Amino acid sequence: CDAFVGTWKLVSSENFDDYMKEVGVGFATRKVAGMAKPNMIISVNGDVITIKSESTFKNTEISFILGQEFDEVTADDRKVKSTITLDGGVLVHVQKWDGKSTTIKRKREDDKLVVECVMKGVTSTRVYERA
Ligand SMILES: Cc1c(Cl)cccc1OCc1cc(=O)n2nc(-c3ccccc3)nc2[nH]1
Repeated sequence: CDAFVGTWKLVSSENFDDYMKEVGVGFATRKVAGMAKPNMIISVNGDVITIKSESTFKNTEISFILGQEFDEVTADDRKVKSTITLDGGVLVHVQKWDGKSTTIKRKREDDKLVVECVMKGVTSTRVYERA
């Protein structure tokens, strides 16, 4: 995961409100979450990867081993079963809850870390650069 490790700042967002709607996030949480622009930190220690926020909305921190399911409480307070794998150089994060599923892909492209959040047919793209 070397090219992912670091501190990343949000530079652009498209369709994130629509993504959150499709996920089922309520109005007030969408408004506050949509404004929040924390930097996102990826660190690695051995086989354990950590993804952490620093948010004005809600701080989060997940630690995991690739391929191994874990419990995650998302920023919008869903309790999900998550699995994150590294597929062709892309981190692929699947969240399962209440019979539903969403996938978040994170990939390096040029000097960007591009996050693609997909819920059914809705995709949001959020672009980060090194802080
Ligand atoms: C905030 C939120 C709500 Cl309320 C609801 C559903 C999904 C959400 O976030 C999903 C989501 C949005 C986003 O901007 N990022 N940025 C990263 C990222 C960027 C660089 C390095 C590591 C991780 N991961 C995500 N995941």
